Amino acid sequence: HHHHHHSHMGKQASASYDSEEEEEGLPMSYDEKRQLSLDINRLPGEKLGRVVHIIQSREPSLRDSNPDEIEIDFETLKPTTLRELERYVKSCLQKK
Amino acid sequence: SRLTWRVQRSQNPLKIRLTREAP
Repeated sequence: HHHHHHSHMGKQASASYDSEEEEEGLPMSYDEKRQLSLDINRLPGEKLGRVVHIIQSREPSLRDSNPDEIEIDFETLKPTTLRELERYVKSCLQKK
Repeated sequence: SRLTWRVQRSQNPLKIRLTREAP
């Protein structure tokens, strides 16, 4: 009497990518405004120069009024604007 | 280059003023 055992535990893999590269501009939730704030607050003054510059390009009122003290208002800022802050800070934190 | 500012929280966690600081 000899013995052999057999079994095939076949589990499916998963790989998914977005088809487009469009400005999704989804309704940015309250917490994602905070998520930018903490992660931008840890960026050096050099990066803070570009961080505000894109906001001042969106808000020409604050651009012209104050080139010295700049208040980034995330809550009213457009999800298309904050898209740049998100992808940029993420590119500073991660090698991406 | 410039006088080094700091990013500071303006009341709300959704507002940050980069105040005019000396390096």
